[PDB]
Amino acid sequence: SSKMDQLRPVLGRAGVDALWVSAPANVRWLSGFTSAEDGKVLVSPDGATLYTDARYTVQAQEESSLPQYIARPPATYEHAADTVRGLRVGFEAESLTVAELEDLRQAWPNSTLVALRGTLGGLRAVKTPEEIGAIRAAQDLADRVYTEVRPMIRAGVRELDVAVEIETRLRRAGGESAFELIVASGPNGAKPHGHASKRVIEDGDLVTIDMGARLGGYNSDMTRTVAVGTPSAEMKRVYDAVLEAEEAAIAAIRPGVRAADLDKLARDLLTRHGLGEAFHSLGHGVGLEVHEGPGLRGTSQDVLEAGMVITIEPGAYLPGVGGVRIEDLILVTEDGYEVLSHSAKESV
Amino acid sequence: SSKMDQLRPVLGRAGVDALWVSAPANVRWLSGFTSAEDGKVLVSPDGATLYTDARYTVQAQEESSLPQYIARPPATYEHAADTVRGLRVGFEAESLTVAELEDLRQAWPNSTLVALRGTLGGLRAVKTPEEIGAIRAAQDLADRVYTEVRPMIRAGVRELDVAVEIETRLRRAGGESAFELIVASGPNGAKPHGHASKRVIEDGDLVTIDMGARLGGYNSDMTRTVAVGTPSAEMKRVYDAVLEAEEAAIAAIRPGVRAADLDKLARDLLTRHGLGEAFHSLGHGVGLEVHEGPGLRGTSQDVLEAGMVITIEPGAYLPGVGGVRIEDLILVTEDGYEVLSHSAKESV
Ligand SMILES: [Zn+2]
Ligand SMILES: [Zn+2]
Ligand SMILES: [Zn+2]
Ligand SMILES: [Zn+2]
Repeated sequence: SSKMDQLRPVLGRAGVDALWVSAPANVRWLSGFTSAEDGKVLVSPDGATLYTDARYTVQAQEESSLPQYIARPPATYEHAADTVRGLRVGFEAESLTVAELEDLRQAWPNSTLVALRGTLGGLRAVKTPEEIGAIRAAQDLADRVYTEVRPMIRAGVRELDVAVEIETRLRRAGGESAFELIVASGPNGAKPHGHASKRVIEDGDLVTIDMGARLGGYNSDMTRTVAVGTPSAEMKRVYDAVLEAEEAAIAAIRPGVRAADLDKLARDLLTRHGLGEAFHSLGHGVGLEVHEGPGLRGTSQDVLEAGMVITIEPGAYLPGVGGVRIEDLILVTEDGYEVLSHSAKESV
Repeated sequence: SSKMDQLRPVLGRAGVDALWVSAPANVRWLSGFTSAEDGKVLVSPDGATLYTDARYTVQAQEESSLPQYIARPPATYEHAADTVRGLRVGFEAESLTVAELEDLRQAWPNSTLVALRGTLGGLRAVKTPEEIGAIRAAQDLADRVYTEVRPMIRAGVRELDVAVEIETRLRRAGGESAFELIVASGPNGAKPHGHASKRVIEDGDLVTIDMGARLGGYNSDMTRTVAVGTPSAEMKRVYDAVLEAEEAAIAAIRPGVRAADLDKLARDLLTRHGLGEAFHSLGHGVGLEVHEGPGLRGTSQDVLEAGMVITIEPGAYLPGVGGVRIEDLILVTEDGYEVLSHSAKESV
């Protein structure tokens, strides 16, 4: 199935005739345009057009699989107006600002603007072989940088300096850090989104490193926890249980498995090991964004299929004491899975 | 004048009784909360309240000058509903997503939601002595890092590696790069927003370095152009004219000067030196955001006053050949100006 043929049935079930595409990830997904913050796409009964300005004329001609209309707003959607006369036009209500919607409403007085909220969640969940290649390249960069920086994670080093070393190397390679880096040591490990602080790593700490590369527009995401010196018996028990949970959830990945059931497997296991209040979401899709569909929460209705790329990231957090998360990036295959993130997972 | 007493007359002239504050910069400006992406503020006839969730209970108690209501959405604006019954409630239409507006409309069925578009532009233009202190600290960091990295800007070095060296040092100091770094060498100097590429700097190039630090939530912004070796006679003429324009526009800064008239001074001067098609905006306010009010375009109606912090950044760009921009960060004083960015401006 082409990407447009994935989208149009969704729009039909949403009760709209057209879609104004404003989320940069979906502009790029549909058209191939890589400066998508400055493009928009109109999907309509007449076909699909990329709108961008004359700074991008050559780039858009080289990249876009869609015909182009070159202008700045508001000429872009005034030119579009004829195409959407009398139509129900969906828009991405979680992306579009009210001011932008007002502009469209003024431009399209004979259309009905229809808010789509979660409607396109998971639109991009199944990746093509080309997209998987770009995700592999990003994760391979992240693994290389993690391997290079790992020896530097020792007593006396600040969390922040570890983060600087990772960022430095990702940038020099032509990528960048995919999200604000987490290097969470000692009691900072109890913070699931504890961005690298000035705390000095000390003997006896666990250190949680959550990192990804964005490279060529595609993202990776992994987490490792390592010991500096000898951790407490309690923190070793926590680490072992989190690793056990991660390995069990990964081992259930296959087409047709329910995301919510993966979450249940991990929470039952953590509960069995005394951490039934310590762990939230088990993971998320990764692609043009770090966090995208599917979602691995207990309430999720998502169902995995081959070609999706997700994370599995159980964690347990003891406030004031410590915490552990271990996370891998997984490709769903036709009869199981492939782990894309290859950095070592150590004993503690 | 307190910040709230700057805001309320604006709201009165906008025809609203209250304001739902969603832009992180304005949440922080009004309340002092530093994790403002996860706070919101309701300004109303009853006073003003910061809304944030229980992850931030202690932080918000320590930081906020405003009473707090602790909950997640949608409890936050359902709790707010009683306060806005029968009122015209403004919201920030350039910040708020349509989905967020729909949520407010459902929560506040007996209020009238009123879109404010450019209404709050320049709300934060006049800085307090405390805010000026934070901007000085950010620019002082940027100047230190620029001085450290300057010798590394030589033939054989990639644009990207210069950017990495700046970023590395800003991060290790506890700040970060304020915006995607521009290191634009040779023909890349014709690109006003040419992010640092893999191009190798060579003898005979000019190199334009546009950088800022974000530190403690406040931003800086400057640009220097330097010669590596001997530039062409033409590129030297361009450099000298841009410096002349920057120094003339800066010298006109004072309370009461019109932003548009500063722009005219710079464009007339560039025109007199043969660059009347080569140069756009002359500059912008800087504070909690890199680009904020006032605006120094030919159409601007802004009028400078003491305590504003702006940039002056004339440039001339020759596609396929080269380009020059020179930019300084300026405090408006009671009878003139003070240049906050102190890095050397060199001859070429
Ligand atoms: Zn993740
Ligand atoms: Zn992660
Ligand atoms: Zn600037
Ligand atoms: Zn600048």
